[PDB]
Amino acid sequence: MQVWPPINKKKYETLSYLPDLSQEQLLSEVEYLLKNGWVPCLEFETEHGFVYRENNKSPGYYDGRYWTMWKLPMFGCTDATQVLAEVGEAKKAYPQAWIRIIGFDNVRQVQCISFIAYKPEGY
Amino acid sequence: MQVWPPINKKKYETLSYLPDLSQEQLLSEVEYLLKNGWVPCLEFETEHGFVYRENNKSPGYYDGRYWTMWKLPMFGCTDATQVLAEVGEAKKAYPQAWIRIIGFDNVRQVQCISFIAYKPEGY
Amino acid sequence: ASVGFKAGVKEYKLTYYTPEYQTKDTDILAAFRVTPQPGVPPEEAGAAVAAESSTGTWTTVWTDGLTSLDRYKGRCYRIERVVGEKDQYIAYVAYPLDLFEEGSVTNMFTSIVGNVFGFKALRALRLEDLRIPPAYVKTFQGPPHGIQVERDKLNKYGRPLLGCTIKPKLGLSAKNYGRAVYECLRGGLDFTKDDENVNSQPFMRWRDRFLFCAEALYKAQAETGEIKGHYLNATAGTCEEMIKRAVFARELGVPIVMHDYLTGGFTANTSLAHYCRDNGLLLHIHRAMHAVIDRQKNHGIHFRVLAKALRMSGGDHIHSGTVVGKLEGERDITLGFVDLLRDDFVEQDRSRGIYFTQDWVSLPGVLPVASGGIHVWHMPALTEIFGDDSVLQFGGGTLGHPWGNAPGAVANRVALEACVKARNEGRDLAQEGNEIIREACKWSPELAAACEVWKEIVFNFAAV
Amino acid sequence: ASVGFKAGVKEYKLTYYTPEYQTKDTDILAAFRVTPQPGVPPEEAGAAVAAESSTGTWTTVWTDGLTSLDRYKGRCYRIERVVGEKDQYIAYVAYPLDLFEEGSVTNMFTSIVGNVFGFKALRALRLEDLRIPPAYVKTFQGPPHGIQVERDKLNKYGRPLLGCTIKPKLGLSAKNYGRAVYECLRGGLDFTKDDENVNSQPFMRWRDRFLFCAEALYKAQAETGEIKGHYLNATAGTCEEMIKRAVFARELGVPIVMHDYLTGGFTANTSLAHYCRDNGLLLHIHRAMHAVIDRQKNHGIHFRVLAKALRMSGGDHIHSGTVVGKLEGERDITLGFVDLLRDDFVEQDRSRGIYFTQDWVSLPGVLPVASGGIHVWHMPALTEIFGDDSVLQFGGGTLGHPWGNAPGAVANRVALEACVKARNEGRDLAQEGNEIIREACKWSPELAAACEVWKEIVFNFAAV
Amino acid sequence: RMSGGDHIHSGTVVGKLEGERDITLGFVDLLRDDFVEQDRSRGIYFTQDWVSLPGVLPVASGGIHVWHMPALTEIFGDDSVLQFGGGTLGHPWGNAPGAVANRVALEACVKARNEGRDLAQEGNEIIREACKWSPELAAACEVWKEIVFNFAAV
Ligand SMILES: O=C(O)[C@@](O)(COP(=O)(O)O)[C@H](O)[C@H](O)COP(=O)(O)O
Ligand SMILES: O=C(O)[C@@](O)(COP(=O)(O)O)[C@H](O)[C@H](O)COP(=O)(O)O
Ligand SMILES: O=C(O)[C@@](O)(COP(=O)(O)O)[C@H](O)[C@H](O)COP(=O)(O)O
Ligand SMILES: [Mg+2]
Ligand SMILES: [Mg+2]
Repeated sequence: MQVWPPINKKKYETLSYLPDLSQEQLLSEVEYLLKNGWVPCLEFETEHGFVYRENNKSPGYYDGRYWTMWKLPMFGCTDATQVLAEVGEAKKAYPQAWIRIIGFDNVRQVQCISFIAYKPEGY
Repeated sequence: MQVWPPINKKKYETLSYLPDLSQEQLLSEVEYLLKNGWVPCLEFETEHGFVYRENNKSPGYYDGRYWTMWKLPMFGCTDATQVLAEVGEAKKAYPQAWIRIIGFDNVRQVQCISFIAYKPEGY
Repeated sequence: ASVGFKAGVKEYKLTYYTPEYQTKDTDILAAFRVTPQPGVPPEEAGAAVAAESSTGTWTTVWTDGLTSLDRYKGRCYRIERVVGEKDQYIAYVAYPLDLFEEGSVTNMFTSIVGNVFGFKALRALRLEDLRIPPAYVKTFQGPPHGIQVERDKLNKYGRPLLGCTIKPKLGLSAKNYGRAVYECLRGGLDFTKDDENVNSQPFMRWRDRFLFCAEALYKAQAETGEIKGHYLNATAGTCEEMIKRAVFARELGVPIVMHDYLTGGFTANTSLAHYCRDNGLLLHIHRAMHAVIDRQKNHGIHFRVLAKALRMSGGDHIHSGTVVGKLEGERDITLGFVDLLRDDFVEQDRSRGIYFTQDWVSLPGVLPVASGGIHVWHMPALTEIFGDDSVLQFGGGTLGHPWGNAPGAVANRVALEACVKARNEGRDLAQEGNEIIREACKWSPELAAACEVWKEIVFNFAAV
Repeated sequence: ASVGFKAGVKEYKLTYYTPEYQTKDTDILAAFRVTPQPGVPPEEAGAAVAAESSTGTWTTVWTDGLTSLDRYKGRCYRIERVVGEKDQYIAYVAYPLDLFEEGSVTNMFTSIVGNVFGFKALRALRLEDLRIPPAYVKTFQGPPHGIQVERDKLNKYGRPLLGCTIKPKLGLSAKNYGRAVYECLRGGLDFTKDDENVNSQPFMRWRDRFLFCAEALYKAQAETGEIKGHYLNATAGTCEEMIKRAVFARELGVPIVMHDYLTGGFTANTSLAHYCRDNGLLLHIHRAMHAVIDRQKNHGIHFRVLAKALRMSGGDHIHSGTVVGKLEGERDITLGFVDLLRDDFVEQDRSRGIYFTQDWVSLPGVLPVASGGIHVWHMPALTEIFGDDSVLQFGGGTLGHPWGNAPGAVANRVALEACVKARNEGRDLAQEGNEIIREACKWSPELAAACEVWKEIVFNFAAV
Repeated sequence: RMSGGDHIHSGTVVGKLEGERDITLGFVDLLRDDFVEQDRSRGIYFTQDWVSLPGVLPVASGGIHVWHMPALTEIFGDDSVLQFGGGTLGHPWGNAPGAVANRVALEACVKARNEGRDLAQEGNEIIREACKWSPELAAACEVWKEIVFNFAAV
């Protein structure tokens, strides 16, 4: 019987509960995304790794959800490998960023997927 | 006549106004609990040693009351010594934890007892 | 109807003395201690008490035939002689459920005790107990919160909660009040409170006191790291005024308010219990005026009833007496009603003055409060007689300590933890009492200072 | 401050016994009848009563130096032996104005009677009278209307107002309550009323009762050509409930409501008086529960004080007793507080139990109501004792008449108009009483019927 | 979906209470889709156009555990809420761990799905595999391994 630790286990939503995704593993994802028709997009955040509630507390309001878009959603792209690239590209430049990958279903307007592609050091 | 100090005397409810409890003394406690039928349980906290009020201020609301359960309430246990064990077991692992021992009266549903089993360093 | 209307007087006995009667589980039963007037057969005295308490008057009215008194009549189903007592009895009366307005102690009191205590045919009357049926209990809200939630909220377990009434009674300023509060609280008391007559006066206005004691308790809670509270008195002259104050306490985030239920009244209390429930405040009941009703063993209302009434109308805490201090109160009786205040079911025990089994079908219990003329040397007794589920209050005994409030607090907090551990290690607070605090006086400078001061004080005087 | 803080107990006597004292015109003064415990010097008893009633506790607290007790302390300025009485005295205490919250009987009572009645050092305590200063009188609304505007509104002059309590007590349906009402009023009664315990119950709900009594009083008023009224009980379990009933009586346009001030409470009463004042409803006060406090001559509160308390809180009518009927009450005492209830200034008169001169600085006066076990044959006495400015009520005395309500109403109207004229012609109600109604019985069929039925009844029993 | 609800319980197919797969597939689409073509196969007797009414998130609850993960995930898709009452406070090491168990189980299913495995055929290995790497997840697997609620439907 073991006490799930109460201290350095901050999550990042989908997939953050399986062991660190290998690049292969990560590649499967961008792959799936594409397989489906989702527009891959990237967003990084260098200061508020997690939601907060500083400006308001009404129901549903959380500060900390929006992150910065990395360039533009790469519409028309089909090279799983090119997005991956981008990932690399951004840790270069925002080594201290949290970087995440998402996938837009433009028909339903819903982010069909999202998985962190890179935590900074010590997360 | 002497000025009760205003500065490093943070308390911990029951028994925190008597001198640090010896293991014998502490033993008496788990012993009493037992004597009575309370199921002993452990909870430790490593970050908010004391109540706060960050999320709300309505009457009765205070953040920081809930602590982390150490394993599960040891239902059926009768070895005073076994719970003491546990205390040891948790300072190992959460040396910086505040650890406490409580007693559940399941018929009344009240914590019939609670006393801090271990403050971290410098408390 | 049936049986011609025949105008004129008739003894009460004819309709309200029913020894035949088999009580229904929904009946309200009452144990009245009656002392008739010289030529009055107990069963007539007993029948008047039941008639004039339910359906009847002094002469025959035709209207009775419109309804059916068998259904409605209150009834004297038994008398008992008070062994070794001056023509004094126990008349037992049963009141059908249909007679009482739901949710209303006011109603219940208006009936049972409305007019009968002044009958010319009686010379003294006293209500000793009332059996509240579950069918009636379920119509009350009862305490805003009760024992478990209170503990659960303030996060406080194993041992009596400690408190202090700031003194002097009247005359302190909004600001001094705060000062005094903070000072008592940082010492280690759980609560401080307004004296039952501190409402809003030219010397200190309620809104000023409320603002500063909030400042102070907040200071004292940060300092110690233990949830604190200050009972803010909402007793007022009008319900509107009363709610208005409760509303501010809510605005401040403070946790408990207080109300003098008997000087305020049941109608107003009931309102405040509802307001507390919906707003999450703990409410402290003060029983000012009570001994006007509950002292004489021959006339009035016994406190165990006053106490029941409150668990019905609403209150988290009620002052239960100290046995051992400045005001009247015997141990067995007190034990009796304290169980009536906190338990779920209390078995009838004439030994302890409980004339009827009371089943509370899970109405919350109320935390009894021991207050008035008690000090450090009484610790182990209070602890003994009351148990952890009690509030022990040090007014004089806190602001009365030679080094001021903080210290006076610390003294009491130690006295009690002391007693609590003695107890837990298996010592005997009743026999071993005296050494225990005596022992602790030795290791605690503040505790010591205290001991020395109140060592010789007791309030032994032959009880009423 | 000044004079070192010196911890520890001291006798009350040192600060609350001040025979020196010269009472200020703005002090509340109270005459308590104290009975100490064996070794208690009266001047200690008396000072305990004054300290634990204003600013002090049982031990010494430094905070007193923060304020100044000379300004605030309650003080025992004199003792007196109760001639021919068991170690019983009259402690006289004086309370500075600054201590009471304006407009609040709640607060006043909380202070004067809060805790002292249960002191171990005393064995019995009773408040006999309180002198209310004009500076405190002026802070009260008093009655919504008072004797003059009530007569002015109902258009009724020269004679006691007549009323009746519908019976049975509990158990009649909304509809039957109206029928009974219409029938009593068409007869000649001015008012009918709810029994103090008729609130809202399974057998009959408040709004249904109110709706039908309105229909009925409206019928009787039109029929007779005289303004009628039915006291609608607003007594409820919460203020919100209470106001809510008051509000419907307003909607129906009916002229008077009623409230059991003691089971309700001063807090709730005052709120009703205000509401009545602003919405022009007359308020009838029923003093249910009062005999629990005012019976025993050695312990409690005396009605004259309860009576005072109400004229402050608010009430247009208050039950004053009958002397001559089913419940306890003596003539002189009664005459005493009846003046405290109606007059503007009332000179002290120990003969009659009035311990202090009371100046009401124009607070309206309240109409005393004589009720309970009175009949046709008591008319002349009541008329005598009470005069025009009273309400005389016939419960049993009305619904118990051999020919039902209407005739029973007629019976009492004639009996009373009979006495009034006798009086006006110069006859002597006290000597000549008996012939007067006796003479009338001869000319009135309904009156007759009555006379024959209650001829032999009286309630003589040696008083308490 | 007309009166208003963000979530609605839709059944589990595979757990303690009644419900058949096709029918379920049928109304689940009625709850979340914009347009649902008529398919008597699936019990839909009429084409239903919701003219943009927002869709509701079906919830899968009652008698479900770690070993049902892959099926639920299969049958319901990402847009679903799956609930573990007993399946959570029923775990040998208490609630937290139980939580963790279900989370891994589900993230486990999710990646397998995304890698292209076949939740339906390959179901069983998938969680089975993961029970291997997760202590909390394992504890789980062991306890509810033999449980199913197969009984002939109404
Ligand atoms: O005002 C007082 O006298 C107290 O506040 C205590 O102050 P001390 O603690 O300084 O005496 C009393 O206990 C209650 O108020 C008396 O009543 P109860 O019998 O109803 O508890
Ligand atoms: O309920 C009753 O018994 C009455 O209604 C009278 O009915 P009867 O006229 O039929 O007796 C009483 O006068 C008052 O209510 C008694 O109190 P008070 O002494 O306060 O007047
Ligand atoms: O109370 C219950 O039994 C549950 O709460 C599940 O608890 P477990 O997860 O412990 O069974 C059920 O899902 C829904 O409540 C049952 O209905 P539904 O068919 O509509 O989902
Ligand atoms: Mg007090
Ligand atoms: Mg009455």
